[PDB]
Amino acid sequence: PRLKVKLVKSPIGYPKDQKAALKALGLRRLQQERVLEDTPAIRGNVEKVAHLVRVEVVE
Amino acid sequence: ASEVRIKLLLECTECKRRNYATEKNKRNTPNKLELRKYCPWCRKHTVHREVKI
Amino acid sequence: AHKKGLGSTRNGRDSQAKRLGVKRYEGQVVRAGNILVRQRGTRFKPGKNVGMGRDFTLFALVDGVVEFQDRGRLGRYVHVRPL
Amino acid sequence: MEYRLKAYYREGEKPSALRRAGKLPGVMYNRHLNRKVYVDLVEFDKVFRQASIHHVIVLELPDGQSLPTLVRQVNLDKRRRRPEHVDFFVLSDEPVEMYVPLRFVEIHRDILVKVSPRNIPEFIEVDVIGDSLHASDLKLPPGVELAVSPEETI
Amino acid sequence: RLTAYERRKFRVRNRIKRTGRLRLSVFRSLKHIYAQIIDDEKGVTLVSASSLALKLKGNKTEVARQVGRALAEKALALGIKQVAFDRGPYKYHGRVKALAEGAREGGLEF
Amino acid sequence: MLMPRRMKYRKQQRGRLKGATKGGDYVAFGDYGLVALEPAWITAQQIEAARVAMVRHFRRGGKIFIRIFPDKPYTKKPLEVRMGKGKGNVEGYVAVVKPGRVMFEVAGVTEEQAMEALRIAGHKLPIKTKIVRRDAYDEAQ
RNA sequence: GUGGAGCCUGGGAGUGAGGGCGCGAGCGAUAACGUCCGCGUCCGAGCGCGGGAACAACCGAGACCGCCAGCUAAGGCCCCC
RNA sequence: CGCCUCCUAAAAGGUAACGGAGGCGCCCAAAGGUCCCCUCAGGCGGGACGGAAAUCCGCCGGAGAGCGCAAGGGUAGAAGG
RNA sequence: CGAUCAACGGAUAAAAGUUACCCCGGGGAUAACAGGCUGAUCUCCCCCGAGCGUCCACAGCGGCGGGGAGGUUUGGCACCUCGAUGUCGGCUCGUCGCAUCCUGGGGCUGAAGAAGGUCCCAAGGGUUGGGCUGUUCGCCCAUUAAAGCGGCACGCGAGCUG
RNA sequence: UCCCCCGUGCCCAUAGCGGCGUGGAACCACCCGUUCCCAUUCCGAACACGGAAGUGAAACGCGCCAGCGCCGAUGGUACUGGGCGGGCGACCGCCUGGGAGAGUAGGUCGGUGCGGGGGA
Ligand SMILES: [Mg+2]
Ligand SMILES: [Mg+2]
Ligand SMILES: [Mg+2]
Ligand SMILES: [Mg+2]
Ligand SMILES: [Mg+2]
Ligand SMILES: [Mg+2]
Ligand SMILES: [Mg+2]
Ligand SMILES: [Mg+2]
Ligand SMILES: [Mg+2]
Ligand SMILES: [Mg+2]
Ligand SMILES: [Mg+2]
Ligand SMILES: [Mg+2]
Ligand SMILES: [Mg+2]
Ligand SMILES: [Mg+2]
Ligand SMILES: [Mg+2]
Ligand SMILES: [Mg+2]
Ligand SMILES: [Mg+2]
Ligand SMILES: [Mg+2]
Ligand SMILES: [Mg+2]
Ligand SMILES: [Mg+2]
Ligand SMILES: [Mg+2]
Ligand SMILES: [Mg+2]
Ligand SMILES: [Mg+2]
Ligand SMILES: [Mg+2]
Ligand SMILES: [Mg+2]
Ligand SMILES: [Mg+2]
Ligand SMILES: [Mg+2]
Ligand SMILES: [Mg+2]
Ligand SMILES: [Mg+2]
Ligand SMILES: [Mg+2]
Ligand SMILES: [Mg+2]
Ligand SMILES: [Mg+2]
Ligand SMILES: [Mg+2]
Ligand SMILES: [Mg+2]
Ligand SMILES: [Mg+2]
Ligand SMILES: [Mg+2]
Ligand SMILES: [Mg+2]
Ligand SMILES: [Mg+2]
Ligand SMILES: [Mg+2]
Ligand SMILES: [Mg+2]
Ligand SMILES: [Mg+2]
Ligand SMILES: [Mg+2]
Ligand SMILES: [Mg+2]
Ligand SMILES: [Mg+2]
Ligand SMILES: [Mg+2]
Ligand SMILES: [Mg+2]
Ligand SMILES: [Mg+2]
Ligand SMILES: [Mg+2]
Ligand SMILES: [Mg+2]
Ligand SMILES: [Mg+2]
Ligand SMILES: [Mg+2]
Ligand SMILES: [Mg+2]
Ligand SMILES: [Mg+2]
Ligand SMILES: [Mg+2]
Ligand SMILES: [Mg+2]
Ligand SMILES: [Mg+2]
Ligand SMILES: [Mg+2]
Ligand SMILES: [Mg+2]
Ligand SMILES: [Mg+2]
Ligand SMILES: [Mg+2]
Ligand SMILES: [Mg+2]
Ligand SMILES: [Mg+2]
Ligand SMILES: [Mg+2]
Ligand SMILES: [Mg+2]
Ligand SMILES: [Mg+2]
Ligand SMILES: [Mg+2]
Ligand SMILES: [Mg+2]
Ligand SMILES: [Mg+2]
Ligand SMILES: [Mg+2]
Ligand SMILES: [Mg+2]
Ligand SMILES: [Mg+2]
Ligand SMILES: [Mg+2]
Ligand SMILES: [Mg+2]
Ligand SMILES: [Mg+2]
Ligand SMILES: [Mg+2]
Ligand SMILES: [Mg+2]
Ligand SMILES: [Mg+2]
Ligand SMILES: [Mg+2]
Ligand SMILES: [Mg+2]
Ligand SMILES: [Mg+2]
Ligand SMILES: [Mg+2]
Ligand SMILES: [Mg+2]
Ligand SMILES: [Mg+2]
Ligand SMILES: [Mg+2]
Ligand SMILES: [Mg+2]
Ligand SMILES: [Mg+2]
Ligand SMILES: [Mg+2]
Ligand SMILES: [Mg+2]
Ligand SMILES: [Mg+2]
Ligand SMILES: [Mg+2]
Ligand SMILES: [Mg+2]
Ligand SMILES: [Mg+2]
Ligand SMILES: [Mg+2]
Ligand SMILES: [Mg+2]
Ligand SMILES: [Mg+2]
Ligand SMILES: [Mg+2]
Ligand SMILES: [Mg+2]
Ligand SMILES: [Mg+2]
Ligand SMILES: [Mg+2]
Ligand SMILES: [Mg+2]
Ligand SMILES: [Mg+2]
Ligand SMILES: [Mg+2]
Ligand SMILES: [Mg+2]
Ligand SMILES: [Mg+2]
Ligand SMILES: [Mg+2]
Ligand SMILES: [Mg+2]
Ligand SMILES: [Mg+2]
Ligand SMILES: [Mg+2]
Ligand SMILES: [Mg+2]
Ligand SMILES: [Mg+2]
Ligand SMILES: [Mg+2]
Ligand SMILES: [Mg+2]
Ligand SMILES: [Mg+2]
Ligand SMILES: [Mg+2]
Ligand SMILES: [Mg+2]
Ligand SMILES: [Mg+2]
Ligand SMILES: [Mg+2]
Ligand SMILES: [Mg+2]
Ligand SMILES: [Mg+2]
Ligand SMILES: [Mg+2]
Ligand SMILES: [Mg+2]
Ligand SMILES: [Mg+2]
Ligand SMILES: [Mg+2]
Ligand SMILES: [Mg+2]
Ligand SMILES: [Mg+2]
Ligand SMILES: [Mg+2]
Ligand SMILES: [Mg+2]
Ligand SMILES: [Mg+2]
Ligand SMILES: [Mg+2]
Ligand SMILES: [Mg+2]
Ligand SMILES: [Mg+2]
Ligand SMILES: [Mg+2]
Ligand SMILES: [Mg+2]
Ligand SMILES: [Mg+2]
Ligand SMILES: [Mg+2]
Ligand SMILES: [Mg+2]
Ligand SMILES: [Mg+2]
Ligand SMILES: [Mg+2]
Ligand SMILES: [Mg+2]
Ligand SMILES: [Mg+2]
Ligand SMILES: [Mg+2]
Ligand SMILES: [Mg+2]
Ligand SMILES: [Mg+2]
Ligand SMILES: [Mg+2]
Ligand SMILES: [Mg+2]
Ligand SMILES: [Mg+2]
Ligand SMILES: [Mg+2]
Ligand SMILES: [Mg+2]
Ligand SMILES: [Mg+2]
Ligand SMILES: [Mg+2]
Ligand SMILES: [Mg+2]
Ligand SMILES: [Mg+2]
Ligand SMILES: [Mg+2]
Ligand SMILES: [Mg+2]
Ligand SMILES: [Mg+2]
Ligand SMILES: [Mg+2]
Ligand SMILES: [Mg+2]
Ligand SMILES: [Mg+2]
Ligand SMILES: [Mg+2]
Ligand SMILES: [Mg+2]
Ligand SMILES: [Mg+2]
Ligand SMILES: [Mg+2]
Ligand SMILES: [Mg+2]
Ligand SMILES: [Mg+2]
Ligand SMILES: [Mg+2]
Ligand SMILES: [Mg+2]
Ligand SMILES: [Mg+2]
Ligand SMILES: [Mg+2]
Ligand SMILES: [Mg+2]
Ligand SMILES: [Mg+2]
Ligand SMILES: [Mg+2]
Ligand SMILES: [Mg+2]
Ligand SMILES: [Mg+2]
Ligand SMILES: [Mg+2]
Ligand SMILES: [Mg+2]
Ligand SMILES: [Mg+2]
Ligand SMILES: [Mg+2]
Ligand SMILES: [Mg+2]
Ligand SMILES: [Mg+2]
Ligand SMILES: [Mg+2]
Ligand SMILES: [Mg+2]
Ligand SMILES: [Mg+2]
Ligand SMILES: [Mg+2]
Ligand SMILES: [Mg+2]
Ligand SMILES: [Zn+2]
Repeated sequence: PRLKVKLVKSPIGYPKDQKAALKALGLRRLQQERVLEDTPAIRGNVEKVAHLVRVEVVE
Repeated sequence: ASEVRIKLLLECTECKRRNYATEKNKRNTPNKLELRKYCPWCRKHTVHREVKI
Repeated sequence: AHKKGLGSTRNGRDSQAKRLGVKRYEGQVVRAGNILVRQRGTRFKPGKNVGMGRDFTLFALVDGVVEFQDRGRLGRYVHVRPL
Repeated sequence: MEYRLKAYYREGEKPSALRRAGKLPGVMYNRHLNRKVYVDLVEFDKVFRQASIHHVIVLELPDGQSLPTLVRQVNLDKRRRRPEHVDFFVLSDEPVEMYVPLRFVEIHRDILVKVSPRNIPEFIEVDVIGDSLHASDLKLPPGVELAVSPEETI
Repeated sequence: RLTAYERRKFRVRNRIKRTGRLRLSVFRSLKHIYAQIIDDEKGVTLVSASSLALKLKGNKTEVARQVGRALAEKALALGIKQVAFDRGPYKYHGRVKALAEGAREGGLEF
Repeated sequence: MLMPRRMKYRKQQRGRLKGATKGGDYVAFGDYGLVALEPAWITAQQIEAARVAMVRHFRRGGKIFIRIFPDKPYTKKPLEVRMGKGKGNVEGYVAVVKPGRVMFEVAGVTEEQAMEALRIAGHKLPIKTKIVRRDAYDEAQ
């Protein structure tokens, strides 16, 4: 499957490692949506910013 | 070092070059030091005597 | 405006930090001469292909891979495994 | 003795959830078994306040078993002064170490004793600045072992 | 609580093991003497020799020298050449010393 | 009043007051006890005030147990000085007391007498307190 | 993991008075818009924008330009509004 | 006011204040190299002078002794004698 | 090999003071006034009831301890002001707070009356003239219903004094 | 292969301390001696050599016993990375992931590698 990830809450005011996680996922703007592979590596970064993000399992 | 604990040179008894610096306590060991030591000039071990530094 | 007299401290001193500790961890590739451990006393003991300097410093004798080993009352050992 | 108390089984139900709904989380165990249980707090409180760790409590399990237990451990919540957890020790034929109350005919309310479960007493009589006795000299009603050191001061 | 006997045995052996050579260990009883060459890395014995196995009797020292020769004979045959002599709790003297002499005589290197 | 007979170190850093008491949370000796509801540094003079209150209520009767000891040095700079120039002088001793701690216990006195005594004692303390009675819960610990 | 990532060589700098807040300690008085460090953050340089009556650093959010279009965030929905 | 040790220091390293505590500015010709051998303090019991404590004997005693000097680390399977 | 170059990365081989006779360049990066933050100390109010009060804890008192309020004291801190915020007291001129000195209204009293003590309500008005000291304050004299205590940049020097 | 003994390792007290019991053909120890090698700050105690009458008393090996020591869950709790709230504060609470220490049940009077000697 794949993880569809949506930035819904600004990284401003949050630790830099959390900002870097967004960048690893390729999330640059609010409300932006990205579909990534459900690998353990990608999953770790999604879960790091779980408080900033909305995730839906797709296909 | 101190007044009692002095610095000193070791002179090769054969060719007379000083080859080593070291120290001793001249109250504990008032005799001039004599030690076998490799002498770089003579290229062999030689008795070395204490000499004033 | 009254400025009442103050005393002082006899304590201000402390010494430079010595950066002690393990410098190479298990599974790390090291070259002969590499320092593995900086320590005070034999907190860690030398094992296979590991030497100890005058100040208890552990280092590698051969090119190899570092391995640690806990041996209870015998103590803790750092080895180097040839590659 | 003796007292009876309803008990139930649990698995993955959260301890905080159980306690919030008036239930006391617990475990019952011995050499042969170990089970995650819970009892009703207000009911347990009624029994334990008389049973304590001195007298037998029979757990009527939902599966019909009526198991003989001693309370071995009660973890309190230091802040609120309320029990958080109970340890029910399942009795069987083998001898058990336990505390048995003392009646003076006092540094020790009770005494530690290795007694067979069949033979569990409910009393031990002690005949009565700063004179005192040392457990060694005690009554000892048959099937009972001093589980301390006779040096111990009562 | 350790005995001076054990401490001595631990002390000379520990020093020996560090060199990493095969360990020619020697046991000396009131009647007999035993020798086994040991790989401490594998914890395995490669070759052995003893007065008891060779059924020798006589002067204990002369017997020691012989079991030494015996050990070396089997030793070189297996390709073994170098070794570290482990006197353990024993002084380097007499029976133990004679055995070492026999092993050297036989062609062992140490 | 109470203080350490001798010490390894004269001054201690202030530190923290997080959490419930480590222990001392159950009745150990007497029949009735006073338990703390809030964290504080309880002073030696506070402890002695509470004790002597209890002592007077009993007309020297009964037994009083004090289950906290002031071993923490309390330091204060002299009046009207400036910051710096080293740590202030030790001026007293306190006992760190966290919620749930049994500070005092009494025994050998009537329930009415213990309750009132422990109430008067509570009034000498800079924290909210509770009066408790020995329980099976206590004796089980 | 392709990012105004990273590494190497060299040209140009500026900076070397910080500050508020959260958490962890020391000093202080379990004082200070107090002081000294640590991890983080924001203001600094975002005194641009919404909310908080007003208000650098609290909450929301990173302003390329235009629109008399739409959805939301904190916060709000009795009138001022 | 330089240097050493411990803590502060937030379980890698590093980390401040006129924060909490100490020490160094020497020493050793054996207190250095190597080989061989040896094992402590303390406790009870026993023993002329002889004591709390001199030296002698026995039992127990894994390290609480010792390692020139502060502190820490290390250490009798010795670095101690 | 000669450094307490110990201010220990060590300005010269070689060095102490005073300035109210002072000067310039700077700083509110840093003190003194005032404000601010804080409230240790200060002023005031409470909680507890050991004791006092011949008897009687609470008329009047309140051991040891506990909790607060205020921001008039001394301070802590160094945040606007050092291209200037004139710094004590007095005089004049007010104005406000109330934790009330007097006058008005009360409860309790260990209130017979009269006169007092204590607490509650009350800020409308009032709250003297002198001797000493720069003094604020204080003590004193003679009175008085009383001779209140604090804020206003320790109110007020583009209003005076000095 | 299985049992015993002798060496020698490994795990590092579940192996230890104590209380019992057991073993001498073999092996090992003590033992018999101190001429010889070697040895004692004195001592053949130790180290060492030459032995083989005796005993398993000591030591060692092997069994038993849970008094001590040592090990030690499950359950629950403390604390906490990350995400959120509350309190004037001292401090408190919720979510998700991690999760002790103490104590309770209980367990242990060792396990195993290589070589040698003996026995079935
Ligand atoms: Mg945000
Ligand atoms: Mg934000
Ligand atoms: Mg946020
Ligand atoms: Mg966050
Ligand atoms: Mg990170
Ligand atoms: Mg955006
Ligand atoms: Mg978008
Ligand atoms: Mg992470
Ligand atoms: Mg030299
Ligand atoms: Mg010398
Ligand atoms: Mg030489
Ligand atoms: Mg030359
Ligand atoms: Mg000389
Ligand atoms: Mg001032
Ligand atoms: Mg002033
Ligand atoms: Mg000083
Ligand atoms: Mg340093
Ligand atoms: Mg340090
Ligand atoms: Mg390390
Ligand atoms: Mg070396
Ligand atoms: Mg491994
Ligand atoms: Mg362990
Ligand atoms: Mg290895
Ligand atoms: Mg029923
Ligand atoms: Mg209770
Ligand atoms: Mg209850
Ligand atoms: Mg028990
Ligand atoms: Mg022969
Ligand atoms: Mg022989
Ligand atoms: Mg050997
Ligand atoms: Mg502090
Ligand atoms: Mg205090
Ligand atoms: Mg303090
Ligand atoms: Mg200070
Ligand atoms: Mg202080
Ligand atoms: Mg406490
Ligand atoms: Mg109170
Ligand atoms: Mg009650
Ligand atoms: Mg690129
Ligand atoms: Mg960039
Ligand atoms: Mg860049
Ligand atoms: Mg340029
Ligand atoms: Mg600059
Ligand atoms: Mg600078
Ligand atoms: Mg700076
Ligand atoms: Mg910064
Ligand atoms: Mg800073
Ligand atoms: Mg700074
Ligand atoms: Mg802050
Ligand atoms: Mg917070
Ligand atoms: Mg600190
Ligand atoms: Mg600041
Ligand atoms: Mg602050
Ligand atoms: Mg602070
Ligand atoms: Mg910051
Ligand atoms: Mg700037
Ligand atoms: Mg911003
Ligand atoms: Mg920014
Ligand atoms: Mg702004
Ligand atoms: Mg503005
Ligand atoms: Mg700005
Ligand atoms: Mg705004
Ligand atoms: Mg606004
Ligand atoms: Mg604002
Ligand atoms: Mg802004
Ligand atoms: Mg601000
Ligand atoms: Mg928020
Ligand atoms: Mg952004
Ligand atoms: Mg932009
Ligand atoms: Mg944009
Ligand atoms: Mg809409
Ligand atoms: Mg909304
Ligand atoms: Mg309006
Ligand atoms: Mg409006
Ligand atoms: Mg409207
Ligand atoms: Mg660290
Ligand atoms: Mg480093
Ligand atoms: Mg000094
Ligand atoms: Mg030395
Ligand atoms: Mg020597
Ligand atoms: Mg004696
Ligand atoms: Mg004599
Ligand atoms: Mg020691
Ligand atoms: Mg000293
Ligand atoms: Mg000097
Ligand atoms: Mg300098
Ligand atoms: Mg100079
Ligand atoms: Mg310097
Ligand atoms: Mg330096
Ligand atoms: Mg010069
Ligand atoms: Mg000169
Ligand atoms: Mg000069
Ligand atoms: Mg001059
Ligand atoms: Mg002048
Ligand atoms: Mg003049
Ligand atoms: Mg002039
Ligand atoms: Mg003049
Ligand atoms: Mg001039
Ligand atoms: Mg001039
Ligand atoms: Mg001038
Ligand atoms: Mg000027
Ligand atoms: Mg100027
Ligand atoms: Mg300033
Ligand atoms: Mg400056
Ligand atoms: Mg100033
Ligand atoms: Mg002035
Ligand atoms: Mg000022
Ligand atoms: Mg100023
Ligand atoms: Mg002013
Ligand atoms: Mg000021
Ligand atoms: Mg101003
Ligand atoms: Mg205040
Ligand atoms: Mg206040
Ligand atoms: Mg105050
Ligand atoms: Mg009040
Ligand atoms: Mg009365
Ligand atoms: Mg009376
Ligand atoms: Mg008073
Ligand atoms: Mg107070
Ligand atoms: Mg207050
Ligand atoms: Mg107060
Ligand atoms: Mg003010
Ligand atoms: Mg002030
Ligand atoms: Mg500052
Ligand atoms: Mg100015
Ligand atoms: Mg101007
Ligand atoms: Mg101007
Ligand atoms: Mg001007
Ligand atoms: Mg002007
Ligand atoms: Mg001025
Ligand atoms: Mg006025
Ligand atoms: Mg009023
Ligand atoms: Mg009136
Ligand atoms: Mg009136
Ligand atoms: Mg009258
Ligand atoms: Mg009247
Ligand atoms: Mg009245
Ligand atoms: Mg009025
Ligand atoms: Mg007025
Ligand atoms: Mg006149
Ligand atoms: Mg006048
Ligand atoms: Mg006057
Ligand atoms: Mg004034
Ligand atoms: Mg005056
Ligand atoms: Mg009147
Ligand atoms: Mg007047
Ligand atoms: Mg003022
Ligand atoms: Mg004025
Ligand atoms: Mg004025
Ligand atoms: Mg003027
Ligand atoms: Mg004026
Ligand atoms: Mg003017
Ligand atoms: Mg003006
Ligand atoms: Mg004048
Ligand atoms: Mg004039
Ligand atoms: Mg064996
Ligand atoms: Mg092995
Ligand atoms: Mg036996
Ligand atoms: Mg037997
Ligand atoms: Mg035996
Ligand atoms: Mg035999
Ligand atoms: Mg026989
Ligand atoms: Mg002879
Ligand atoms: Mg035996
Ligand atoms: Mg056991
Ligand atoms: Mg026993
Ligand atoms: Mg445990
Ligand atoms: Mg658990
Ligand atoms: Mg958590
Ligand atoms: Mg958190
Ligand atoms: Mg959690
Ligand atoms: Mg969890
Ligand atoms: Mg878990
Ligand atoms: Mg555990
Ligand atoms: Mg406990
Ligand atoms: Mg349990
Ligand atoms: Mg068993
Ligand atoms: Mg065992
Ligand atoms: Mg074994
Ligand atoms: Mg067995
Ligand atoms: Mg074995
Ligand atoms: Mg075998
Ligand atoms: Mg066989
Ligand atoms: Mg066979
Ligand atoms: Zn020469």
